[PDB]
Amino acid sequence: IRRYTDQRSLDRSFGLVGQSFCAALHQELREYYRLLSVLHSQLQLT
Amino acid sequence: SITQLFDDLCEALLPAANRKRAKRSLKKVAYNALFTNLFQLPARNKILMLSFDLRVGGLGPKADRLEELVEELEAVGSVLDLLVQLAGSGPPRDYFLNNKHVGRNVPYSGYDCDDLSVFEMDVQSLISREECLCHSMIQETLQVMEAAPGTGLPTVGL
Amino acid sequence: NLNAVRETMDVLLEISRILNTGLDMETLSICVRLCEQGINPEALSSVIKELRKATEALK
Amino acid sequence: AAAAAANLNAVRETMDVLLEISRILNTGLDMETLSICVRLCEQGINPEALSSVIKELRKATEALK
Amino acid sequence: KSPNVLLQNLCCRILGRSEADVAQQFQYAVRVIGSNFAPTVERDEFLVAEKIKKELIRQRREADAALFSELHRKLHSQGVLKNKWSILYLLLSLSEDPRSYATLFAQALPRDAHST
Amino acid sequence: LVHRILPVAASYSAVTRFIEEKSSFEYGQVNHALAAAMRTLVKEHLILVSQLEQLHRQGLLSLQKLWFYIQPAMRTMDILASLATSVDKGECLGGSTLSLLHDRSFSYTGDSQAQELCLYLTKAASAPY
Repeated sequence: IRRYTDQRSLDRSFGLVGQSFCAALHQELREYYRLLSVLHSQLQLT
Repeated sequence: SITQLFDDLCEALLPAANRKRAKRSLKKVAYNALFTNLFQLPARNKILMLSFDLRVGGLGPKADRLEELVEELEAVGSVLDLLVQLAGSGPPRDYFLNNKHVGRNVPYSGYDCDDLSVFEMDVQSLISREECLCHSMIQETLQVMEAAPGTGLPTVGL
Repeated sequence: NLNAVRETMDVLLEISRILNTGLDMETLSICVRLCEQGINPEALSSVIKELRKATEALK
Repeated sequence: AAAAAANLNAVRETMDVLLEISRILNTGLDMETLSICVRLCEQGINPEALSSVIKELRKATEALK
Repeated sequence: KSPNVLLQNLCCRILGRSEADVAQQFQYAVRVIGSNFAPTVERDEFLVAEKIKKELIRQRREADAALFSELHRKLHSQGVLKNKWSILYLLLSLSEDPRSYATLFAQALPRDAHST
Repeated sequence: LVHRILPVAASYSAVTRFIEEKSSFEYGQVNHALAAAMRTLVKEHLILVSQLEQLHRQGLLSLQKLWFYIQPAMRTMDILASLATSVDKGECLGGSTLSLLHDRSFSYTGDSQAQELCLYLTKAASAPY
């Protein structure tokens, strides 16, 4: 998921609906980081 | 008359096993306590405070059901006033809540993962019972295997 | 009419079950007919709690 | 005793400070309602929850007037 | 008192009417205060202090914005309130202008990234 | 992981150098008005790191929490540094940087985080003209 976001956010001709598609790949990365935060807090056990 | 129905109330809280003459004497303690009060805000707000006491302890739809059931009870009025006084005077999952792989037009909220932690308590409660069983079988036998002889037998004690 | 006053008493039973009283079906029927006479329920709260305690002294 | 009135003084001061705060932002509440609000905030409560309630309850008294 | 009777006292403060009359609104209040009752997000009084400053800048009044600082100091000098964050958040929310938006302005941490 | 977090500080320094240099009267009143509105966001950047200081003092913060916390403001400063570079490279002042902002306002629409940001900046800079 992240290689495509790394390409499209550095592609300067991707439209404004492809750059809205890539913003639907931003929301689910920020939510991923929220999940990972919940995980890390519960490590301070396997 | 009504004096017989107080003795019927005296018969209900007595389980079946003198023992019909203990009843007529407990009937007196029932009468001595009936006249202690006689010597010395509507109904529905009292429902709201207990619905509140539920909702602070989580479990929201259960308050939502108690209010719906007293709503058709408000559609006999003197007995709910007794029911609000007795609270704790007695003895001291479905896959359509926290699942989005099913439903028909199921909504979206993303992950919560703060009821997934109370889904580990959903297993800890099962483990706390099946450890209480292994606590209640080794004790009931150590209380009999340890004594002098003749404590588990009434016939040795004669 | 006896079907309607039955279903309302059945609804009366469950909300006293989840509030965890000691009253069962027959004690609730007794208490409802005693309240219908005009007996103060604030005293019935005392006589049931004393009777359940004095019952345990017999067992 | 005396210290049990000295702490009553030490909160009697603070109830004036929150009153000055409340008046310079100008709530439509007065001191007595405010006492209910400070009693609520001692046990711990969300202002996002409570303030919404106040915004609803004010839209119930000019609906019966 | 307990909170459950205290919400009724609030229902009797703002409405003049009796509590046996208005019980639908008390029922609507008990749902929203219940089940979202206690703090569950991180409290910070300094951001609320700067937002009381931003409200008083929104009136363009700089004198009471400097008066608020010594009042905010005095709240900590006495220290007899359990939640300093709550009452300032509350009073900030209930402001009235005699005579914007908050999707560019960043709030507190929710403790949904942190374990409860 | 630290290397991933490093670009936002460059995208801070570029902004504050702009706010210093192009508030001068040689750069025109609309650049003055624009720099006065980007000044607010620098303050809003100070807002976050204060609360994070308070949390780190309380014996609790990790890099993974931090990385998540700085994400909504990570996009903003990116937009700011890109816009300031674009105004610098053409030496846009006066009505040229109301042409640029009129274009940029249609340019960012998606995610609606930056749409509010650019809309506020173009409404703020357009008063003297």
